[PDB]
Amino acid sequence: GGKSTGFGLIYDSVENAKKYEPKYRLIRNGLDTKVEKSRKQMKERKNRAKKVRGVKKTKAG
Amino acid sequence: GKTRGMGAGRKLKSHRRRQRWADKSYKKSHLGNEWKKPFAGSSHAKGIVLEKIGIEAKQPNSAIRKCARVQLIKNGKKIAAFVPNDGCLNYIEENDEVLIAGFGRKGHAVGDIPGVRFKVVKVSGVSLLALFKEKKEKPRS
Amino acid sequence: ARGLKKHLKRLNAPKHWMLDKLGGAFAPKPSSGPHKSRECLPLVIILRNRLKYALTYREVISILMQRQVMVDGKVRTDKTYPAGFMDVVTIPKTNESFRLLYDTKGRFRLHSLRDEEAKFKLCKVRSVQFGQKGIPYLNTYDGRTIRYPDPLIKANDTIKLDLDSNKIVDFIKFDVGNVVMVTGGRNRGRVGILKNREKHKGSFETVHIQDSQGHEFATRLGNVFTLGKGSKPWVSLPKGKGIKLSIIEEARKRMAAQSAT
Amino acid sequence: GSLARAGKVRGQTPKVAKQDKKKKPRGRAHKRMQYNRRFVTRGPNSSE
Amino acid sequence: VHVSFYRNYGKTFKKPRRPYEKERLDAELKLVGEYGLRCKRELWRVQYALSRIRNAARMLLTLDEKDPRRIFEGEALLRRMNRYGLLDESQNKLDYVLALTVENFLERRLQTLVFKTGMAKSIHHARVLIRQRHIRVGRQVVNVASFMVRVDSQKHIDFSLTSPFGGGRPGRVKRKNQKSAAKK
RNA sequence: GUAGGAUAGUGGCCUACCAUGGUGGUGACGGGUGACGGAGAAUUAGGGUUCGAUUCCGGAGAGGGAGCCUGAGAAACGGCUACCACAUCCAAGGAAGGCAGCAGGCGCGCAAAUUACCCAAUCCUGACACGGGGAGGUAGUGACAAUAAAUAACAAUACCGGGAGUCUGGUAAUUGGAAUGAGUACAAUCUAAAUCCCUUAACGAGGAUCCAUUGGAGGGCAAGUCUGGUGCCAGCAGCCGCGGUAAUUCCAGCUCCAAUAGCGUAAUUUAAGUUGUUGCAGUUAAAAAGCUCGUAGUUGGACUUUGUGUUACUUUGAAGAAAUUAGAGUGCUCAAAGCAAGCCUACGCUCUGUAUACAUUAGCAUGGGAUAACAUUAUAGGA
Ligand SMILES: [K+]
Ligand SMILES: [K+]
Ligand SMILES: [K+]
Ligand SMILES: [K+]
Ligand SMILES: [K+]
Ligand SMILES: [K+]
Ligand SMILES: [K+]
Ligand SMILES: [K+]
Ligand SMILES: [Mg+2]
Ligand SMILES: [Mg+2]
Ligand SMILES: [Mg+2]
Ligand SMILES: [Mg+2]
Ligand SMILES: [Mg+2]
Ligand SMILES: [Mg+2]
Ligand SMILES: [Mg+2]
Ligand SMILES: [Mg+2]
Ligand SMILES: [Mg+2]
Ligand SMILES: [Mg+2]
Ligand SMILES: [Mg+2]
Ligand SMILES: [Mg+2]
Ligand SMILES: [Mg+2]
Ligand SMILES: [Mg+2]
Ligand SMILES: [Mg+2]
Ligand SMILES: [Mg+2]
Ligand SMILES: [Mg+2]
Ligand SMILES: [Mg+2]
Ligand SMILES: [Mg+2]
Ligand SMILES: [Mg+2]
Ligand SMILES: [Mg+2]
Ligand SMILES: [Mg+2]
Ligand SMILES: [Mg+2]
Ligand SMILES: [Mg+2]
Ligand SMILES: [Mg+2]
Ligand SMILES: [Mg+2]
Ligand SMILES: [Mg+2]
Repeated sequence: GGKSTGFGLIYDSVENAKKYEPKYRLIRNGLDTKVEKSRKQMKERKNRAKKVRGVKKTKAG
Repeated sequence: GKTRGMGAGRKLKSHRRRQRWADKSYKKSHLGNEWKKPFAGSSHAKGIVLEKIGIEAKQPNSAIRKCARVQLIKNGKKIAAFVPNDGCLNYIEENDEVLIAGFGRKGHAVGDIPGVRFKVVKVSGVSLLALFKEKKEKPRS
Repeated sequence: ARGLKKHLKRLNAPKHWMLDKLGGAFAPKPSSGPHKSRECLPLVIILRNRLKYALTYREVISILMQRQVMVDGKVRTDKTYPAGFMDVVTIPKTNESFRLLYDTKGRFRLHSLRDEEAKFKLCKVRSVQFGQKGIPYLNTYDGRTIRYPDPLIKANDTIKLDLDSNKIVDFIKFDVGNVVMVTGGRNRGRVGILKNREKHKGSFETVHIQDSQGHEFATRLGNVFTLGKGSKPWVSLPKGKGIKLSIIEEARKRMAAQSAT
Repeated sequence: GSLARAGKVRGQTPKVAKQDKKKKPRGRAHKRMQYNRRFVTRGPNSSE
Repeated sequence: VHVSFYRNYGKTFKKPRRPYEKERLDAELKLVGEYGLRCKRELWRVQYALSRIRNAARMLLTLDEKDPRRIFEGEALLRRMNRYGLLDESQNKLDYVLALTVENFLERRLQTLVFKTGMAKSIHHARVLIRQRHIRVGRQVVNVASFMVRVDSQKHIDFSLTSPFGGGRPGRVKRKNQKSAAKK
């Protein structure tokens, strides 16, 4: 106890931060929101959508 | 005496190759007859208890060593497995699954038990040691 | 395999990159380019592991995709671009300019340059032959092809190349008495005077090099790179100046440093 | 041979419960008393 | 492939070849009780470490004294022994490394030095103090009794700033007793 | 061998014609392998023995064969065609199949985990700074293996020793106040998000039940000629042995011993100078062929300078993957490890470090020419 070590980044402006900073570190500081998604569900949608051709690809439930 | 020549490398190497066969330990591992043993090179084996038998202890001892004829599940060979400890034969029933192990002398008979080279470790998935010490009970009844 | 391998396992990467073995399963696979994959330093290593400008693989891409890094005077956006010996790396925003030279321990060192010295580089001539239409040309060991070279230039010579005019400014003939650097093998990074050339018909040619302190070492012709005519190199060398110290001597310096520092 | 006598003696032996007593120290403490009882103060288990 | 598969690990002790030698059992228990060790394993790893150091010295001594490897690694080995207080500046020869014993290494343990510097009443009291986060070597708290102290660090052994014995607040036993006394 | 054909190209690779060659006790050919090769692993005084499916490199395969398209690259199988073997759906007319990818299931067995989360790190790929990645990482299961390390410390009494006396040491579920993490938990931190660790408010020990186990106590071999039971029975016992009515050996209690968060039981190394090159034996213990000849093999006296014949040997050097091994530097709290870090307190520095050795045999290149091998010599085809 009694001492901690970390790493720090100071950006010239918040605009430069949003360009070079990874998304997860922007959510921690509140500069961005979190889009909730399931990777496995996205994969199953991809495989279901490639059995259909044309504009119906999206409407495939 | 020994061949000593600096150019005698082939003869020395081939002589030792032939003579290693005279060693019983060497020949037992390189003959390939271990695969024909009931365990076929394995440390343990499961089997089915065919019958509960007693074997007369070899002289000068006098006793009835409680064993069990077991047929190995993986190759169908029949062996005699000694059941150790006092009254452990009562924990074994015919047509029961038992784990067998060696008797400790690598396929050689042990003690005064004639022609027995295996012992019973488990019965019905439970170790005889646990049953002997009343740690566990056989799964039935 | 049924074709070309696109991955480089981290333990199979060249040792002079000094990559930690537990840093990951993979190392940057050097792209095709002027230098061989085993004798280069990909830009990702330079920007992230040597200069610390980037903290991750992703940040190196951001730096390069802004067109902020140049190699031999041209912007490069390929993360695994194979920058190699004598290449000039320039970063205008930081006003920095480095030359890739080996330190005496055989590893690439980013030798900071002055703005004046960053306008040229040295190249070793691979061969000279006639091209289409009987036009003579020479190619180097950094993948460059120069047409209409000086008739005096021959194989294994060194040429001074201006990165602006892209022309041969001057050249050094390969001969005994010149100062050379070793670019491969055990003696990589060592500088000395070429003392002898032992030719063996059908076999590799051996060259005996003598250090400034009298230490003599041999190597193959393919690992030699002439740096200057006589005894003065045409390029700035790092602090060691190609002088390889014994481990006993190196330990002596370290002990003294702790007493003073 | 006859298998009816298997477990004979172990069944005849009269049961005797173990006497609960204070446990001994563990680890380093155990090696401490074991060290005082052999260097600081007939075999170890003689029937004296 | 898993990257974790490349992490190295090794063994730190070997068991005796003869398990029931009465002479050895007598000598080992004397060192265990003298230095308050947990078991024979702690003594066996010190013997294992000592064997490694002696083996390195023997190989060097078998080479010519002008051999560069003899000179370089010999100096490093002597420098390593001096930095931990095993050898003396007057014993700067590889032959003196071969004369080291287990007691020399057990005397450099943090447990031994906490006791022989007066901080503890017994070698067994030092053991509990170390593991209970009451000791520090310089600025760092050390709770490993096998910590091998260096000569440059022996003079900085003191109680931790967070300990009741080093300026910190009293532990939870005194605090509860104080609370109970106040309630009365 | 010659001439063609085919191939990205060499080549009996294939065709025509011709020749009769090619390999072999220096083991060809054939057979066995529970045989992928290597880097390496275990054990090692030295020499050695054994292992090497598995994360690095090389090769090979995708149920068994064969064939092929596309393409820079495939004889590709998360591509196609056929046969064979299995097997799914069907409205019985057809149709679709390839987990030795990840997870999961069945089976086989002595024998092996979640049908989880994520592209944040490492890197790869595409038109691409952005998409994708069961590669890879994270967590779950996990006593394979490895590291550190609790289960008490101290004082005063009573009791018991040693150096009448009094200092020191040892015991007690006695009596006292102190210490503390296992646990629990605000919090913060950790992380892609969680979780664990580290840090920390509160809480958390007296029979500190917050109860250490696994094997033993005749010998080998550390520890009982204790007590009860059994009576050549039951059982023990790796080996020698114990048990037949006074059991140190069985079944128990007590006590004691060894290791200790571990310990017992069931291929291989050591011990083995019981495979012997170093380094064993052969009068009688196992072992000189009944005797001699004899080819290959193996081994061969002395002599040449002291005061472009061909090789072995020796010296030095070059080239040589990493990881592992040895080893330099470095206080992850120590350690197994890791490849980091250190310095001061500025908009930073030490060009920070990330050494070095080892690496059979064969091959390459210098120096040496003793020892040794082969070749050679008088009509000199000599200089
Ligand atoms: K031999
Ligand atoms: K290939
Ligand atoms: K061809
Ligand atoms: K031909
Ligand atoms: K293509
Ligand atoms: K990623
Ligand atoms: K990308
Ligand atoms: K010897
Ligand atoms: Mg003789
Ligand atoms: Mg592949
Ligand atoms: Mg050539
Ligand atoms: Mg032809
Ligand atoms: Mg023909
Ligand atoms: Mg093999
Ligand atoms: Mg196979
Ligand atoms: Mg392998
Ligand atoms: Mg196999
Ligand atoms: Mg596997
Ligand atoms: Mg592979
Ligand atoms: Mg294939
Ligand atoms: Mg299959
Ligand atoms: Mg195929
Ligand atoms: Mg598949
Ligand atoms: Mg595939
Ligand atoms: Mg398992
Ligand atoms: Mg406990
Ligand atoms: Mg008993
Ligand atoms: Mg004894
Ligand atoms: Mg009795
Ligand atoms: Mg016994
Ligand atoms: Mg033998
Ligand atoms: Mg003998
Ligand atoms: Mg006879
Ligand atoms: Mg005889
Ligand atoms: Mg002679």
